[PDB]
Amino acid sequence: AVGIGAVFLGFLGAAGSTMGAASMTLTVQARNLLSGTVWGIKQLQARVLAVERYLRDQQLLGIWGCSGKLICCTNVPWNSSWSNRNLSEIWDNMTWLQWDKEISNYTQIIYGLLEESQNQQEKNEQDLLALD
Amino acid sequence: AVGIGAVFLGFLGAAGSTMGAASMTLTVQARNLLSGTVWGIKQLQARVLAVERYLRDQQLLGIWGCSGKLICCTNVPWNSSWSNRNLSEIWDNMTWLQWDKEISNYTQIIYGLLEESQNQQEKNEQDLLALD
Amino acid sequence: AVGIGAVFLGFLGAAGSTMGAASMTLTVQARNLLSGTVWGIKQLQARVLAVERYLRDQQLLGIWGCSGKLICCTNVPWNSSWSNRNLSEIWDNMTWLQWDKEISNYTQIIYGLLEESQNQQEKNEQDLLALD
Amino acid sequence: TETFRPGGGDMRDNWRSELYKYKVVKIEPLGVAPTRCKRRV
Amino acid sequence: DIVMTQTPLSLSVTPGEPASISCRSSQSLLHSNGHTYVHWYLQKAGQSPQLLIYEVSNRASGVPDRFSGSGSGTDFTLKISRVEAEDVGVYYCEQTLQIPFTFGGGTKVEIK
Amino acid sequence: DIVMTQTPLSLSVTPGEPASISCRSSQSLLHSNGHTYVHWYLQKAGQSPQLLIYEVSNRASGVPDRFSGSGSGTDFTLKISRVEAEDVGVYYCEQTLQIPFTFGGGTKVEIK
Amino acid sequence: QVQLQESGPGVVKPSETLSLTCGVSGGTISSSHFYWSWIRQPPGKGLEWIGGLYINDERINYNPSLESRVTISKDTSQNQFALKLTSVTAADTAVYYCVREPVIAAAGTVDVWGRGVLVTVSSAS
Amino acid sequence: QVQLQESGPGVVKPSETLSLTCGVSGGTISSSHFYWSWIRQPPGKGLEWIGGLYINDERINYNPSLESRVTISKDTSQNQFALKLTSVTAADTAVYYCVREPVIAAAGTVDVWGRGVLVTVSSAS
Ligand SMILES: *[C@@H]1O[C@H](CO)[C@@H](O[C@@H]2O[C@H](CO)[C@@H](O)[C@H](O)[C@H]2NC(C)=O)[C@H](O)[C@H]1NC(C)=O
Ligand SMILES: *[C@@H]1O[C@H](CO)[C@@H](O[C@@H]2O[C@H](CO)[C@@H](O)[C@H](O)[C@H]2NC(C)=O)[C@H](O)[C@H]1NC(C)=O
Ligand SMILES: *[C@@H]1O[C@H](CO)[C@@H](O)[C@H](O)[C@H]1NC(C)=O
Ligand SMILES: *[C@@H]1O[C@H](CO)[C@@H](O)[C@H](O)[C@H]1NC(C)=O
Ligand SMILES: *[C@@H]1O[C@H](CO)[C@@H](O)[C@H](O)[C@H]1NC(C)=O
Repeated sequence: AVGIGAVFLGFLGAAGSTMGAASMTLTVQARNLLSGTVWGIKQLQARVLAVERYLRDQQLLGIWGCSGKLICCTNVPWNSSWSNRNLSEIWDNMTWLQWDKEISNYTQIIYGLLEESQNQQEKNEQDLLALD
Repeated sequence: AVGIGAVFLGFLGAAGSTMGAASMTLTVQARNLLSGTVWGIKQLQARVLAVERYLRDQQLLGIWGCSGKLICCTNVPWNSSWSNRNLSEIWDNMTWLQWDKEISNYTQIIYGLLEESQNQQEKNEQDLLALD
Repeated sequence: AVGIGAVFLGFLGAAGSTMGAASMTLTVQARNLLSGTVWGIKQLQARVLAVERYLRDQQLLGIWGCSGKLICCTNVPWNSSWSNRNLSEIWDNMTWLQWDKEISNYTQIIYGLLEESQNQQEKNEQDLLALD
Repeated sequence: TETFRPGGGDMRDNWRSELYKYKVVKIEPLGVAPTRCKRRV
Repeated sequence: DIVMTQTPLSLSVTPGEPASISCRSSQSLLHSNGHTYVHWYLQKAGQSPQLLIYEVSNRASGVPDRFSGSGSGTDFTLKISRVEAEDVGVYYCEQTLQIPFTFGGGTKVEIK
Repeated sequence: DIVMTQTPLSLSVTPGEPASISCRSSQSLLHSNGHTYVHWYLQKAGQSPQLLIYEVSNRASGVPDRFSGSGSGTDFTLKISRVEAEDVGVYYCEQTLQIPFTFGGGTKVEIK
Repeated sequence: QVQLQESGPGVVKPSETLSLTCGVSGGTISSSHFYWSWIRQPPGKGLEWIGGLYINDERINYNPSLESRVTISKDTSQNQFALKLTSVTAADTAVYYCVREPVIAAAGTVDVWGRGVLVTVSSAS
Repeated sequence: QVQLQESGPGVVKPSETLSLTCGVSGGTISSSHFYWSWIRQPPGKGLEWIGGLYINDERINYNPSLESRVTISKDTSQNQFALKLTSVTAADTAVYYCVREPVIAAAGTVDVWGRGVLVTVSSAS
């Protein structure tokens, strides 16, 4: 029939698959990220650590150009000193966990580059809107 | 004069009115949704239940096309097996509490339909942007 | 070389500078706003006060036209009964703390004006989309 | 003459010799200022 | 019913001295939307009443600083700073917070 | 003032063996924006100094892997992997984290 | 500019009904975001709100001292604002103000006030 | 390509003032997002920062060992970067580098360095 349990995977379902098939379904890891007298305080400090580290990822996402769009292009070019890999491989050759080792030095340079590339784009949108 | 207390209602003000007059003022139920040694823990588990179930509604809203727009069209058609009602009535005949009984079986089918209709629209926006 | 510690200031760095130089870098005060058996409850009620008053500012921002854009024009005109100052001064004459004293009576009139100017713009976007 | 005399009294006066440099402020973002641009439709 | 009392009964004011007309409600008049719904009106005898001060501590589009609005919850004062010859008339306090709209008893100001 | 000390004084290096020039600050040089503001410069005698390594553990747009930057807070090492004939000169360590900009004492490398 | 003219009998008998019409000149009564109200005032005894109407929801309001006898209707065939008040008494001797009130500044920042018709109840012609 | 030429007296007397000009060729000194600096260096004794200037805010900085006597100005009438240093001593015998530094990679990824003018203080002609 229509509707089967084969290609409709679950949480962390495509965790070994290639990036071109992991970016097909990103919402399944997205929605299970917030919901799911001293052992009540083990409940409190487990809850306010979940809603805190969710908001922290929603803030670093927020101050770039991506409010809730969940996939978004940007303006910074890709300097080959970061990864030096071909484009035609890294969407069907590697997998995401193999990528996260391959780049982990160069984050906080990209995250610093993204904020300035947004705030430069933000006021330049205003200067276009101000003259007209 | 200008500015009267008649049509400027309060919290849950239009709760019996029709949908065409309840969607006139939706912000009044919106803004009173987050703000307003053992009875301090009755304060803590009342606060982190308020900010948690607010973020849960802001996440189900977020992964559809509606970041903070608070009224937004979408792309899924309205199958008449859900409601089978006329359009010309349900904005001036019924009221919202009468609607919530009339549809409550068919949620989590609509909420599942909305995520796939966004993520299909999300990557197709990228494939339009990638070729040019 | 390229990259110096002179013009790359820190938290509250331009707090005495004029508005035309404080709005150059707004992200530095933005990102240090969420992250950074009874003295653990002094940790809990310090954390859930930080994530609560952050969400409160993200909600008053959210129900206007500004989801996460961090600088955004609006539609309400500037009545001169509020400030009565020239435009050509208040981006290079005053500073932000001198501004916050000069306007603090007139907030909650502006914050009430912004919500109605958004919700009127919100449904009018739908009425344009509904006829076509 | 002005005969000064030592006296301890309240224990807070010890800690006012350490916490006189510091005050605690509340960061209050989301300001508002007029300029010449309008949200285009 | 909510009571709007006006103090004083009648004032004989000199041109220039700051005059004050006070009115007190039965409860506070601050609404959640951000406006204080207390108003003030001017009426000449044989003439329809005209609005002076709406959303107090803010002037209207056509009145100068000769009128002023101040106060807090349940206490409202209308202040007439500079008196002209046209300042005479009966003033009214009125609430637009709740239904119904209740008005003041009337405060006559005359010339000396 | 913050002190920039350079070890060693002078090195007589063979062409090919990995050479190391170290410089130590008075405090850590990591800033909140995400860059380590420690730099390295090459100077020939009778020639203006030229930047080699900015934002260490990342090469510039025009230098090969013969130079390298590594280390942590307060400890900075410049590593010269492969020595050429043009590798001789005086190297300088310099901080761009705080004001003022302080430079190293100078590390001369010569030929054998 | 909408000018509001008012009409009615100047001598109203005891124990009968009083009918007052408010002519809407220079505009229509069905114009949106306006509050149409009747306001009475005894001479030198303060203003009193009789009732009101908001056009967009057809919501007629009255004074809780006076809900029982006042019926407010809209006359679209003559562009008029209507008042009907049965069993009129001696306390109803007042001048009747027909007031159109904008609910929002987009509809208007200053409301209009009618000329006012003084209605006194007597049997003397 | 902005080429920076430097000029000044090669023999400076004791207890007088020293004036050095930095000619800006191939460009303007008022070009945005650049840091204009003077850098001294005694021969074989290490580089030393004298002071600097950022163009967009007109912010002149100096060395905290040398704030007292150095005044840095901009000569827009001749497109020059100026240094004035009074009561010049024997420790100021150095070569003066005029350096334009981009603060952002959008303005430039590699700064420029001048040819450098060696200034030694003496009374011998
Ligand atoms: C409760 O029921 C009354 C009765 O129908 C509703 O009144 C109608 O309201 C609409 C919208 O304002 C008008 O167009 C109709 O003409 C009204 N009909 C009558 C008979 O008055 C009313 O809206 C309902 N809701 C509330 C909150 O009172
Ligand atoms: C403190 O006051 C000084 C004195 O005015 C300010 O300096 C001015 O800064 C602007 C912007 O950089 C320049 O355009 C002016 O030429 C400067 N004037 C002078 C006399 O130096 C300074 O900006 C103020 N703020 C800070 C943080 O120092
Ligand atoms: C990250 O840096 C360390 C040393 O700084 C280096 O050993 C490692 O190889 C780097 N990672 C990658 C993927 O090159
Ligand atoms: C929802 O489903 C139940 C049984 O599954 C049914 O009894 C009920 O009528 C349904 N609701 C509506 C509104 O039809
Ligand atoms: C704010 O209002 C108070 C009284 O309501 C007044 O004294 C004060 O001057 C006002 N603030 C400004 C900046 O005018």
